[PDB]
Amino acid sequence: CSCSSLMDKECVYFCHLDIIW
Repeated sequence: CSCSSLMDKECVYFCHLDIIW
């Protein structure tokens, strides 16, 4: 879990945020 900005969208799914492909 570590993205540039936690508010991003797909970069946010990488931190375990229910990725919705």
